[PDB]
Amino acid sequence: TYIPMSQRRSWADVKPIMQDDGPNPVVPIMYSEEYKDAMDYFRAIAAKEEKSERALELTEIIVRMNPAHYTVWQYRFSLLTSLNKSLEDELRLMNEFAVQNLKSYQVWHHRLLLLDRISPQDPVSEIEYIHGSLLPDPKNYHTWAYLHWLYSHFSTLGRISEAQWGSELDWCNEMLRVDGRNNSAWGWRWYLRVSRPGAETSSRSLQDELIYILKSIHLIPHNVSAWNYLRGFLKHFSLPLVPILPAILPYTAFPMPSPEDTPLPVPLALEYLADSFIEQNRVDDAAKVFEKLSSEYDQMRAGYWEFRRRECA
Amino acid sequence: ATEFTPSVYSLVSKPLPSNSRPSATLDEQAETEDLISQLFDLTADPNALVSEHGKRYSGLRKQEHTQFLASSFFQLPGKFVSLDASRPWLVFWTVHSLDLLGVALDQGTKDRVVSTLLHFLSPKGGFGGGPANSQIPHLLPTYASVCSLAIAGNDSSTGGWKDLAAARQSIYEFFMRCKRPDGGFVVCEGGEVDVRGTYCLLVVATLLDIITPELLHNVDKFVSACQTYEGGFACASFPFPEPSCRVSMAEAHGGYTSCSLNSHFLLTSVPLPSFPLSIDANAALRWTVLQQGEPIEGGGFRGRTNKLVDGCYSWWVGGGAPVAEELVRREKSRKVIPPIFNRVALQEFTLVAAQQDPGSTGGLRDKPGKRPDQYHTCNNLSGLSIAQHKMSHSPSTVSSNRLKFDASKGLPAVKPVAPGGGWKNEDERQNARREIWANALGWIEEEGGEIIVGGKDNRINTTTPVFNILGLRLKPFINYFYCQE
Ligand SMILES: Cn1cnc(S(=O)(=O)N(CCN(Cc2cncn2C)c2ccc(C#N)cc2)Cc2ccccc2)c1
Ligand SMILES: CC(C)=CCC/C(C)=C/CC/C(C)=C/COP(=O)(O)OP(=O)(O)O
Ligand SMILES: OC[C@@H]1O[C@@](CO)(O[C@H]2O[C@H](CO)[C@@H](O)[C@@H](O)[C@@H]2O)[C@@H](O)[C@H]1O
Ligand SMILES: OC[C@@H]1O[C@@](CO)(O[C@H]2O[C@H](CO)[C@@H](O)[C@@H](O)[C@@H]2O)[C@@H](O)[C@H]1O
Ligand SMILES: OC[C@@H]1O[C@@](CO)(O[C@H]2O[C@H](CO)[C@@H](O)[C@@H](O)[C@@H]2O)[C@@H](O)[C@H]1O
Ligand SMILES: O=S(=O)(O)C[C@@H](O)CNC1CCCCC1
Ligand SMILES: O=S(=O)(O)C[C@@H](O)CNC1CCCCC1
Ligand SMILES: O=S(=O)(O)C[C@H](O)CNC1CCCCC1
Ligand SMILES: [Zn+2]
Repeated sequence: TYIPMSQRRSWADVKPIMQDDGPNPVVPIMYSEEYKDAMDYFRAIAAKEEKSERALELTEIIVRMNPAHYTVWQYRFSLLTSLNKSLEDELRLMNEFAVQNLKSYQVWHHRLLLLDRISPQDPVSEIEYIHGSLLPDPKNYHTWAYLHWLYSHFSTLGRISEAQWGSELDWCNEMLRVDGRNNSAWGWRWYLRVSRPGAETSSRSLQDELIYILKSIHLIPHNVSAWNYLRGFLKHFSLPLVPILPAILPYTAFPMPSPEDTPLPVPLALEYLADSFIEQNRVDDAAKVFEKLSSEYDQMRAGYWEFRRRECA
Repeated sequence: ATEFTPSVYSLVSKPLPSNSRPSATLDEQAETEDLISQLFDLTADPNALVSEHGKRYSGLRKQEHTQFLASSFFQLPGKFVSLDASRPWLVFWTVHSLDLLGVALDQGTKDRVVSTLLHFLSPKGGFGGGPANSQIPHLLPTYASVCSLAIAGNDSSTGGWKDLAAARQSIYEFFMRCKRPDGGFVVCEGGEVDVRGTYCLLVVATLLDIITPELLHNVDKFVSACQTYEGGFACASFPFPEPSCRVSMAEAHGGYTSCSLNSHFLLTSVPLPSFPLSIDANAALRWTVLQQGEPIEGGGFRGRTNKLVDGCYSWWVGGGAPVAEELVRREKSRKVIPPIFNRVALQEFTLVAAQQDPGSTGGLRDKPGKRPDQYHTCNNLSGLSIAQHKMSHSPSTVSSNRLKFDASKGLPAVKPVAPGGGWKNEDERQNARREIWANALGWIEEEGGEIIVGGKDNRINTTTPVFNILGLRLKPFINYFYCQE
């Protein structure tokens, strides 16, 4: 049975404060006895701005019942800093939260704040934790964004070595080997190879990247991720489409095509062919493939491809 | 009207090809393709005259959805505690859904809605996810509360709009406390930085006439740098050290693309010099249309490349389409019509796949096999509204608005935090007020643009792009705060 906090001698001096809903509120929640009682005392603690161990314990009680309570998380971080608590211990508690399936924007943001403040000389162990976290949940948006922040923040401090960058690309390649249709891993690749300030972008480096993209396309021709990356790559580095066209042309009927269950044509291969015609100032030929996309090969987007066609004609 | 918007039933449904390369993504995709296509096979074609015998009827079950919303509007079970920090959203999802469904709330219930939300308003500025004595202000419930007051409130003393007017200075100050030098906003004190905050803040600031130069500084740069190589937008951009360069921090996602496109659009009506920094409109349009699923997945939208279709993206991605389209139109005119997405297929997804099975709880859902909820009810319907009606931003309507604007009428100007943070003078402030107000009311329903799949009984009301409230709510609300009534 639950022992009310009004009966606990540790809380005897605190007068609980009720939720101020006003008269007859809409969307009221039938809070459990535990949650209501905890919030009544949290309202009191926070109003008087108490920074104590019991207050810290109360915040943990609440976020376990409601991991999304942003007010309580904000108060918890204030408690950690005021009381000069071990930030490393709090990180381990956050690891326990993930294992116990307690998750939200708030937990990940809490981790970010902890790591910002700890500010380790080498963030390798946190990077490792993130990798392990991604394995069973390989497309978790928040986890991927946090990985971006971590490398971005710590790189500005000059704390990411070339070896560390190297092993990150290795890890990213393995994620794409395990699932070439993981768009999150393609996005990570873009950061590592193109967008990050330290990205290696010599002429042979761009050559290597094109080989990788084309090989990915030949492996999985219907992979929208690979096509989007190709198109984004060529556009970002102002590279002509025509010289690469021989590698794409077979999918409309440098590494070349070799695959069973590959019906032709591939819609995005046609978009490539069309844009390569526009590059050559061949607007009529471009309109013809847009028309084919509109009427025959990608009819879901009939209106869009017609729009693109009318842009030429 | 439907020449370039083919019905799902008129197209060949085939799985996404494997290329003999199995992966976890394809396993999940094939499973979803089966769930959706089988329901389509069980359901009568909404477009047919001879609605075939034995098949499920796909008509919009408006009364079932009204009941679903009514049943949890006055009491929520203990399990909803996970949304205790989001109660203004529960209000918004309900009252906006009812608006779309054409169901009126009586004045007594509206008064309750107003009262509930006003208790979420803290004196220091902004709304939180619960009462002011329980939760701190947050940009997201601020948007949800403000929009809900536009829907359920009025201009009388118990109507709530008066309270918003008096809170204008404090809400502005809360917005300024959230501001970061790089142009991002934290969602709350010690909170995360992302483009959802920017969107929510920009809507509220536009509606309440509290836009200043200092509020907007670098905001355009932050948003613009969220655009990824894919054409859509991520949650945030990182400023590499004023900054030497800004880099997107994640995948293009439907939710963040909606927020970014809408934020950008709101910024284009502020007459500041070299503002806003441009986005790649064509790439954003391309990304938007590419997220519409294949016939086998019912022509609903997915939120990111190689993920699964979901009814809520009908609003997030679908509702971004008219905004992206207008931006593309403006760019082409700056150098110098069929639908841009399949308006019919999207309606078919909603009617056939996103509705709860008949004779049950009602409500709309993510996809077959998923429980309906308030969030999906609201966003499915908002998307359905965008597909049903041809909403365009009209330059001639904006011009008409400019001609009727009265600059001698208005609420007191907000006092900037920094002495030079305001408008240079009164003329430039009034020109800004005019532009912001006139453009906010620029969205019109195109004559002859209506397509109601399954017949006129499926028709719901017209939501406004960017704001996501009915035009009949937006007009008197914004007119009140700009004194243009
Ligand atoms: C997959 N996804 C799509 N949108 C989001 S979100 O913008 O971050 N949002 C929705 C989270 N979300 C989960 C979700 C949405 N789409 C599918 N999922 C699993 C959700 C929120 C409320 C209800 C109810 N009633 C049901 C589901 C969180 C949120 C919570 C409260 C207020 C506002 C947003 C997540
Ligand atoms: C104004 C406002 C609050 C805007 C809402 C924006 C919104 C919809 C953002 C999306 C949030 C996101 C990163 C979750 C994806 O989860 P998921 O992996 O479960 O979904 P997915 O598989 O479809 O990507
Ligand atoms: O979280 C501890 C608390 O935060 C501070 C400011 O950092 O005050 C805020 O938190 C209180 C209590 O939640 C609220 O009144 C907020 O409005 C306020 O901004 C600080 O005073 C500290 O005690
Ligand atoms: O296989 C030929 C292919 O079929 C068409 C429709 O006639 O596309 C359908 O089949 C593909 C599977 O390859 C999917 O993308 C479906 O969504 C699409 O309906 C046509 O485009 C043609 O290329
Ligand atoms: O295009 C105008 C359209 O016609 C109406 C009937 O007045 O609906 C018909 O057209 C729709 C859309 O193509 C089909 O679903 C038919 O079943 C339906 O009869 C009307 O709803 C209006 O939108
Ligand atoms: O249009 S909805 O599906 O929302 C409404 C609905 O289901 C009610 N149908 C009743 C059933 C009994 C006879 C009278 C009509
Ligand atoms: O599109 S029209 O207005 O011409 C016709 C239309 O609304 C038909 N709705 C039916 C009527 C019978 C019950 C099921 C729904
Ligand atoms: O800032 S105001 O004076 O407007 C009101 C105020 O401070 C309320 N603080 C509560 C205390 C309990 C936890 C949530 C926040
Ligand atoms: Zn959803």
